[PDB]
Amino acid sequence: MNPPPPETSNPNKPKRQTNQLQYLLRVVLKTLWKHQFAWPFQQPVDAVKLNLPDYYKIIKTPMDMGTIKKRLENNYYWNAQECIQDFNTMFTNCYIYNKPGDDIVLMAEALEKLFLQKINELPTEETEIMI
Amino acid sequence: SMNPPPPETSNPNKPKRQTNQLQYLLRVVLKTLWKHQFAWPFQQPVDAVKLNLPDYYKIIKTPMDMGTIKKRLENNYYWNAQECIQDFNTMFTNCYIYNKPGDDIVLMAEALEKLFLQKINELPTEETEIM
Ligand SMILES: Cc1sc2c(c1C)C(c1ccc(Cl)cc1)=N[C@@H](CC(=O)NCCCCCCCCCCNC(=O)C[C@@H]1N=C(c3ccc(Cl)cc3)c3c(sc(C)c3C)-n3c(C)nnc31)c1nnc(C)n1-2
Repeated sequence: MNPPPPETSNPNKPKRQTNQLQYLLRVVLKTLWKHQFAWPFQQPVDAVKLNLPDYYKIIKTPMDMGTIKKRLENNYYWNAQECIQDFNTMFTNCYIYNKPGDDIVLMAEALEKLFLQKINELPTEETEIMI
Repeated sequence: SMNPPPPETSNPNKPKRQTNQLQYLLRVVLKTLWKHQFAWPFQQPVDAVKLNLPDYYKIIKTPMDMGTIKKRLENNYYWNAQECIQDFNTMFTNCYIYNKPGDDIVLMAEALEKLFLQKINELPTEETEIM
């Protein structure tokens, strides 16, 4: 069965906005979201609809771009690294559950390569921006 | 790279009609299939653009899906139940034509088709017109 989706807010988690996080939403997320291979990653894995009864036994930290997008929009993150970590979790979850050469893995790899290209242009200094 | 217009779901020039088994196909068959775990790929037309399938509509010239069937039933588009049963069969057949025997989507379609056959075996025995 599917767990609830990852939180996109938390009253106990400090919120923040930075120049780097703005970039992650406006440039990085936007570019990946519109990519040909984006669709399977735009919402949580539905293990019932995909008949993957072991998915959430193997994947203990699920993540998807819909969640990341909403976290950025909601100022859920404290810094850019927290967001970058979520992207990395999304990619590695796919590699962990699946096998090399699988179509979905090839898709994840292409998105990850694009991701790395785009964050190479991340502003080098973190500047906090008042919400 | 481009999707075709969806199948027709209503037409003034067409004689609108309703029967008891057509009502059953909507209220029982369509309803039950829609809620199946593997209904999702069949709930709307195949989106060849999103799925990157430039050959899908080269191969499939009579596409059909449950979203279209739902609309046809609602709009009283069919003349009788056999016209509707034919659309379900076309939907399944398209999947088996485009994909390979061991493919995940084919296994999904086969499970959905098994349920379809079970439900239509309980169709009202005599087709009677409803005004
Ligand atoms: C909305 C529709 S309509 C429709 C389709 C879809 C998605 C499908 C289809 C439907 C369901 C599935 Cl499981 C696979 C394909 N195939 C096309 C034909 C097609 O696209 N052929 C191209 C080759 C497809 C190769 C499919 C390999 C399937 C492997 C299944 C086992 N592995 C998994 O379930 C892991 C899962 N794997 C996938 C995945 C695998 C391959 C591809 Cl190309 C995309 C996503 C996946 C997600 S989330 C999510 C919503 C999906 C479909 N994912 C993430 C994230 N991480 N792992 C995954 C088709 N033909 N007739 C109909 C109807 N369809």
